[PDB]
Amino acid sequence: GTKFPKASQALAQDPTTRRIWYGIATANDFETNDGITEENLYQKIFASHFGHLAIIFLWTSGNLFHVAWQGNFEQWVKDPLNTRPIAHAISDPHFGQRAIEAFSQAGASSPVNISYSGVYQWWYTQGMRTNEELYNGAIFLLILSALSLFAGWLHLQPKFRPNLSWFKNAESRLNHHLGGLFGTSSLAWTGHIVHVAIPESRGQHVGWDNFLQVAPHPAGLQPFFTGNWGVYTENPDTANHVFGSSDGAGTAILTFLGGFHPQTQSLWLTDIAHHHLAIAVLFIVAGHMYGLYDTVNNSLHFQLGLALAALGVITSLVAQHMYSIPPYAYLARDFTTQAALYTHHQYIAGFLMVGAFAHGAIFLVRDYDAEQNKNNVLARIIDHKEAIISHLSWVSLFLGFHTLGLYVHNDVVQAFGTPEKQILIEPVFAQWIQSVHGKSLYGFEVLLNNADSITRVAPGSAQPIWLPGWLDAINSGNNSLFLTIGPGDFLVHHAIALGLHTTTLILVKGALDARGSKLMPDKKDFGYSFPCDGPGRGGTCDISAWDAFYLAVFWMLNTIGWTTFYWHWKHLGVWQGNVAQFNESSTYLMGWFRDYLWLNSSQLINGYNPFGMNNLSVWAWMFLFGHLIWATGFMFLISWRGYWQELIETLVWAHERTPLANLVRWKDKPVALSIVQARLVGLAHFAVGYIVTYAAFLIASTASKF
Amino acid sequence: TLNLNAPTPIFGGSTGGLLRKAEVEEFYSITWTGKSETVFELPTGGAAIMRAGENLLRLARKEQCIALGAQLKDKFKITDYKIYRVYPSGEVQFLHPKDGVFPEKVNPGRVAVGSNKRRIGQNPDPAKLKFKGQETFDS
Amino acid sequence: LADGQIFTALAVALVPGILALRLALELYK
Amino acid sequence: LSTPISNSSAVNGLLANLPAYRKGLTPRLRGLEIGMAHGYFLTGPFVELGPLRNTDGGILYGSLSAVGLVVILTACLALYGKANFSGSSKSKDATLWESGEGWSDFVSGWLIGGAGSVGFAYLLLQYI
Amino acid sequence: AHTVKIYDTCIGCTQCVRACPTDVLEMVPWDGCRANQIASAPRTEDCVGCKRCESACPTDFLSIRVYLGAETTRSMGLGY
Amino acid sequence: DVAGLIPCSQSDAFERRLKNTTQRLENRLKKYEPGSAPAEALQKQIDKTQQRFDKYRNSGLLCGADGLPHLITDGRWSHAGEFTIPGLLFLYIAGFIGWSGRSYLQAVAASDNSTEKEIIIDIPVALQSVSKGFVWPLAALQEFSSGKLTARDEEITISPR
Amino acid sequence: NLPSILVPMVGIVLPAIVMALLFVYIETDE
Amino acid sequence: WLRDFLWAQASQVIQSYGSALSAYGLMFLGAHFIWAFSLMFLFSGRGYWQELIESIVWAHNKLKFAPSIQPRALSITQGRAVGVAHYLLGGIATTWSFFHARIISVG
Ligand code: CLA
Ligand code: CLA
Ligand code: CLA
Ligand code: CLA
Ligand code: CLA
Ligand code: CLA
Ligand SMILES: CC1=C(/C=C/C(C)=C/C=C/C(C)=C\C=C\C=C(C)\C=C\C=C(C)\C=C\C2=C(C)CCCC2(C)C)C(C)(C)CCC1
Ligand SMILES: CC1=C(C/C=C(\C)CCC[C@H](C)CCC[C@H](C)CCCC(C)C)C(=O)c2ccccc2C1=O
Ligand code: SF4
Ligand code: SF4
Ligand code: SF4
Repeated sequence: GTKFPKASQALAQDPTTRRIWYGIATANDFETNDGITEENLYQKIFASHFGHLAIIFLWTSGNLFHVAWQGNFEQWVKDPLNTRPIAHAISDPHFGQRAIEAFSQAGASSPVNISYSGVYQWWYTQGMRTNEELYNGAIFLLILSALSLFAGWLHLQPKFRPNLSWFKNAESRLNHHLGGLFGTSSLAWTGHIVHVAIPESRGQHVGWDNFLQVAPHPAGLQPFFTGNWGVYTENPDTANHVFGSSDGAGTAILTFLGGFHPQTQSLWLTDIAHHHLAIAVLFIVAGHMYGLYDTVNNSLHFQLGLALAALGVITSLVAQHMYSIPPYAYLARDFTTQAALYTHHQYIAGFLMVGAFAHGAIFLVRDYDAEQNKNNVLARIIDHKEAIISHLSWVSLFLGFHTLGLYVHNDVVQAFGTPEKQILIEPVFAQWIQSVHGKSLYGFEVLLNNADSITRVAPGSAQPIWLPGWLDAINSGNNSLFLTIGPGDFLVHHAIALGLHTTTLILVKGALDARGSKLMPDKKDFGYSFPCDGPGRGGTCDISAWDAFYLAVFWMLNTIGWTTFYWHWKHLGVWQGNVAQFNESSTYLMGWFRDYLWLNSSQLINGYNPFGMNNLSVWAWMFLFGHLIWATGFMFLISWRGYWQELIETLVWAHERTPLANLVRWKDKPVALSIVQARLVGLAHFAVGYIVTYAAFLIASTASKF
Repeated sequence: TLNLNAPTPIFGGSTGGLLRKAEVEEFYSITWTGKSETVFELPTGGAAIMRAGENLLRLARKEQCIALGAQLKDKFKITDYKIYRVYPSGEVQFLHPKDGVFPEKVNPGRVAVGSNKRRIGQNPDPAKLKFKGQETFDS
Repeated sequence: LADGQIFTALAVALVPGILALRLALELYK
Repeated sequence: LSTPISNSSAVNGLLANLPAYRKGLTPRLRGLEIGMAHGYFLTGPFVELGPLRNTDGGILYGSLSAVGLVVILTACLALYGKANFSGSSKSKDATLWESGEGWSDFVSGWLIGGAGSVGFAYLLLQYI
Repeated sequence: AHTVKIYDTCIGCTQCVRACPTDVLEMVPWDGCRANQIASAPRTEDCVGCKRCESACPTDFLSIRVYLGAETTRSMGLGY
Repeated sequence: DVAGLIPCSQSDAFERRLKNTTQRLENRLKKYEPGSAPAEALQKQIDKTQQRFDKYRNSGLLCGADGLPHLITDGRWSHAGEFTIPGLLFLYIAGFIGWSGRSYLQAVAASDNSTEKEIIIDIPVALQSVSKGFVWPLAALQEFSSGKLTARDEEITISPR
Repeated sequence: NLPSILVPMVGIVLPAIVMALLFVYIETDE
Repeated sequence: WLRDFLWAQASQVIQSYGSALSAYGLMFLGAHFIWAFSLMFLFSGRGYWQELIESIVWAHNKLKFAPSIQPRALSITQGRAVGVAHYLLGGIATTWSFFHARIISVG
């Protein structure tokens, strides 16, 4: 009968330690707050969003303030090809003389980090040149974070609290965001490219002190109204042009060169601007157009579960398109920085997609009404529900037996001294597509390997001018634009498919079995996350919808891991110009053990040793740190509540019976973590361990050999 | 009535019994009349000895009183085990049998509380009780 | 950078420093 | 739990005659001898084993760490005051440790006794 | 405390009552025939939620269901 | 030359693997007595390797830059011998045991101890389903066209909604 | 001279108070 | 323990394909497999899977041959028992080949 926790009234009467844990676990779980109403819920969400908004801005301000103060951007802009970007200083009192001596690196005198987020390459392209331009963004974001905070506070006050109808006006939000949020922002970013970014890449300084005076083009805005848009197709930059300075600089602000800049190996600024200007137009027009709509509007989980499903899709795209299409100068050449950005965003994509299906299952338990959803599209998947899972179950089984089978087949015959007996399947359907995209390496000789096809010529309106720049790049093996593939790429791609199929099955089944099955017809009555249904009826562990999300988090990490494992190993050879090592060893699993894990861990594992230490001791310590916390998760997942609760009782007895200690007492009675709690806590250790093992290895292995 | 005091068995032990939960709130007392001087397993450790009695044992949980008398039913046929809950440092005296007869035997005059006039296949979805203080299985 | 611009940054950080103290109280309220 | 070192006269002398079980002392003074005892040896580890030991300066910094744990332990002795004694709720015994009744000076009797120990014990090893 | 509901599909077998380790349940006369009996829950404050009860019901889709709720000293099974 | 692959007759690194394996066996053979049972095991291990290389040299296979033969499947009938006829060879025998279990269980489940003859499987009906398994691609066409390869969804156990 | 004070305030001094405030908020009642 | 011992001595079993010591390289690989194959049973529970067979027995009731032996999950003690018996199946056999290959060569 204590005041804490406020949001959960029932928890507040629990006299044990469970109260504190669950009071944290049910705090921001607003849908089960005591005495809550729908109108208060929506107004609270809006304000909560501002807090997140402020944090992202502060984070980027923290990404700005520390670089301007302790980084080396001004030093970096001068010759990016050898300077290591500095994240921030190292102020750790436990450091010794020899640890300061090792991390005083990147040409610094005090210890600092070597940054790998790529913000230096991104900010350069955007037009930032000096540390003081950095200092402006952090200060500006500080106000914007406080302005979002004030606004969140503002829209919670009586006179400014919105009504319910405003929050549920779905069509207007899409219209206003593709109008505003998408339309106006993309068009303006083309403007920031042409009014700021492009001049600075051509040696011309444009700042607040002069931006109103210097125009982006010699005689612009007289052709603009008269329809003579073609004047902006004036003289681009020559192949001899040196990025960031005026030796070879042109005057174009809108182009369609295609390919990559020969020096930077990244997109043309003028090319990025036209793309954003064009997409902007598309969203502004579509944003002026406005039974399932009555269902997607009343469930906050359905909207979010699609919003993560949209976020999860485009997060994967960001990883796929940034490694093959580098958009920032020299970002293709900073290989560790190429490695961190791909892995990071791919893991995020896995969480959102898994999360999308997780919140979908919550919708099915608390909001899906069988009688307001009848004879529509939603309830017709529930109709043949047993069919979808059963077929999906088969494909996973099918994929697994054969994909593992081919790898083991190759391994054995290779183990016996006979590599020629391996089963190596050429990715001919894939090799078709690159050849259809213009890659004349595989020689399939149709569709822009065909020099006369109507696609390459485009006899309609003489449009196709991305083609020269593109064809040069697709045949040169100096980038990652449609990388060469062989037997290794075939097997992994089917493994990834196997990973995508097994991960999707559990998440779809979890949502589809959330409301009920034969083993548990009334599952919906117990809510989303509950322990089980006892040892009766054969046993019911891991029967809750939450547990399905929980098991799937193990499968996604494996899937997203295999993708990042594949992407990493392949890139090692290309960056070291010896693609042959990977091509022959990646078709059997011992190669991934000998030439990928063991081989690339040589330096990382020697970050410190009995003879000294180097600048990789953190990564070496973190690697071991990750292994420990990964393994710590196994403890909570294998040993369950009962064992611990009985163990705790002997400690409670011992404390109360020990003089000089008996005198003091706990306020909350000690109890073991809950059944669901342990799964989450175990998985959290496991997953953090999964990443911080991979983060330590990925960064350290590449930073030592380049 | 508990008639305290009553003779405790000849036991002498149990680190596994009756620490500082009891003296602040809610401990227990089973009573029976053992028709021998046999040895029996306690829930704390196991052996005390049953008396002729007026037997009495001060336990810690209502769970612990029940599994004692189920052994008194199975291994010793002592049907007279009468569990309690103590005065001021406990709550409600004489919980079992609350109606004078055994709860596996049916007694009229008891109240059908929790009795539900529907099936569980006829259970509503929480969308018909959403944002409402009604509970999905209530009646 | 300089030494003085660092403290002007730390002086304008109190403008987020009072509203989050108010908004989290307001999100609690 | 009745045999033999919970029941012996050798322990029931020593248990009762310590200033957490002694009857005559006061909460400023029975938090003092408790404070004087634990604080005195707490300089022991740091002056022998610290971050730096082979220095001047190993006894100064070792004793400076020693009062560092004490000022956290005034807070822990007051957060057992601010949590277990919230509204000064009594109990069935109401000694110094059951209910509070002396706790506001007991947190400082440790502070006088604990930091008064390291101020005492600094001049034994470093000095004299 | 935990919630223990008894539905009208009970076949008066009395197994559930004798399965409960803390004596939370008892049989009461059914009025639809005055010959059947149904279980009743006068001591829900002692239910630990072990679910031993639900395992004893023979009927194809149980008549007594235990939905775990707010935890208390009794329901968490603490000796302390 | 389906993806730049050169044939194994004119693959130069593929014929290099044959000069690399027996030389490792020749180092294993120079040290021994050349009439010992190691050496009759050392003349065999050359020649069992040899006719494998003279199987893939002669098959018109497409070896890669590694010197190792790869498999092509888009299925054309120039490269049908990689996947198609070794693949449908699985499919014929898979429906054989597939029409064993489809046909064994419908009769035996109409018995008194219908499940002990899943434990103690009768040697009559099993070897019949060996004979009934050989007609698997033809027999299921009059099953589905009549409808007795499936059921209606009012006959099948289906999880609640 | 800036981080040498600041990091033992945020890492040491700050959790000594914000867990002290979040010790008297978890374990108090109305 | 990882650098000087585990990284140094795991070399002898991953440079062993095409050797007489090569099934040691296979069992080192093969027992890393079955160890992780335990975690499918250890970290998981029953009531997911016995719910999942409702979908898999549907595929044999849609085609009218769902067996008289009802295809069941494992019991909870069994899922523990299989999970530990495959766990010790890996970590001992991982070391069994790893000890064999290393001490044959340099020892
Ligand atoms: C032998 C009779 C038999 C038949 C005709 C089927 C038929 C089917 N199974 Mg099932 N299944 C069976 C037994 C059978 N099953 C057994 C014994 C197991 C445990 C290993 C399974 C586990 C299983 C899973 C997990 C899945 C299926 C699926 C399927 C469907 C797709 C085909 C497939 O890929 O199978 C799958 C093949 C395997 C899993 C491997 C082979 C199975 C065993 C080892 C065959 C043993 C045959 C036995 C030795 C013969 C006895 C001889 C005697 C009759 C004379 C199809 C309806 C899938 C589905 O749901 O499709 C929609 C699916 O995901 N089955
Ligand atoms: C059934 C499981 C399955 C799944 C999920 C995938 C998924 C994929 N395949 Mg794979 N593939 C499969 C089976 C599968 N394949 C089979 C059986 C073969 C022949 C051995 C291949 C041969 C193959 C090649 C050569 C390539 C892919 C590629 C891909 C990827 C891109 C899509 C594509 O090109 O599809 C193509 C569509 C199919 C292959 C048809 C779907 C598979 C059907 C359902 C299998 C049925 C088997 C059939 C009954 C066997 C009878 C043989 C007989 C007729 C002769 C994608 C991950 C490409 C890639 O790696 O891109 C990066 C690629 O180049 N696949
Ligand atoms: C299930 C886990 C769990 C959790 C989350 C809690 C939580 C709590 N316990 Mg309980 N308790 C538990 C189980 C648990 N308990 C168990 C198993 C026992 C033994 C039976 C106890 C016995 C117990 C007692 C006697 C007391 C608590 C108290 C507390 C509260 C304060 C935290 C504390 O005093 O830790 C203390 C921390 C430790 C013991 C860790 C050792 C610390 C060492 C010395 C190193 C730290 C020193 C270092 C210099 C750190 C300084 C950092 C600074 C510089 C930033 C907190 C609500 C207190 C309370 O409720 O007040 C009324 C209290 O008096 N607990
Ligand atoms: C758990 C094993 C362990 C041990 C024994 C040590 C020991 C030490 N550490 Mg290390 N360290 C460890 C693990 C350990 N560490 C871990 C897990 C980490 C974090 C990853 C660190 C990170 C670390 C850092 C950064 C530093 C140390 C330092 C030290 C040294 C000084 C610490 C000190 O003065 O405390 C003071 C000691 C006390 C306050 C009390 C000690 C325990 C008392 C004596 C128990 C009394 C019981 C009594 C005997 C029995 C009853 C008595 C009876 C009469 C009633 C000391 C050698 C410092 C150093 O430089 O190393 C040389 C230092 O800077 N440690
Ligand atoms: C928001 C992201 C962010 C992050 C992760 C960091 C991280 C760091 N800062 Mg930096 N800092 C930031 C923003 C950030 N800062 C901003 C916006 C400013 C200008 C006001 C500063 C001004 C600054 C100075 C002067 C110094 C640091 C220092 C440091 C380092 C040591 C910790 C410290 O003393 O912080 C002190 C932090 C401040 C004085 C201001 C922080 C203001 C941000 C917005 C707070 C964000 C809080 C975060 C959301 C809380 C989440 C946890 C909580 C909910 C439990 C550490 C690397 C020290 C250093 O450089 O060591 C090498 C140092 O001397 N920071
Ligand atoms: C993240 C914040 C943080 C910071 C800034 C530090 C900083 C320090 N730790 Mg570390 N430590 C931390 C987290 C942190 N720790 C954590 C999370 C752990 C657990 C893994 C440790 C475990 C650890 C151990 C075991 C030891 C340290 C020690 C030290 C000190 C080494 C240098 C020294 O004492 O010079 C010489 C200077 C002196 C000896 C004078 C000491 C002054 C003391 C600390 C304060 C005196 C009271 C002061 C006037 C008022 C209170 C201030 C105080 C709360 C900071 C340094 C102050 C070592 C140490 O010396 O402990 C005290 C040490 O042995 N740490
Ligand atoms: C041509 C080709 C190819 C392809 C293939 C494919 C694409 C296929 C698919 C397939 C398909 C698309 C088909 C359809 C199907 C569907 C369904 C619907 C199915 C079902 C099935 C069934 C129904 C079965 C039955 C049976 C039998 C037959 C026997 C036993 C028993 C059973 C019942 C199981 C490849 C490249 C590889 C190679 C080359 C050539
Ligand atoms: C996957 C999984 C299952 C499902 C797996 C099962 C039921 C085992 C099925 C595989 C076995 C090996 C099938 C037996 C194969 C037949 C006997 C084949 C006969 C063919 C003859 C030729 C021998 C559980 O039942 C389970 C229970 C509790 C915790 C975790 C889990 C768990 O993770
Ligand atoms: S404790 Fe675990 S295994 Fe036992 S019934 Fe509950 S969920 Fe199942
Ligand atoms: S357990 Fe169920 S079936 Fe048995 S008597 Fe009680 S209500 Fe009836
Ligand atoms: S929930 Fe547990 S304690 Fe309560 S009646 Fe059922 S079996 Fe007995």
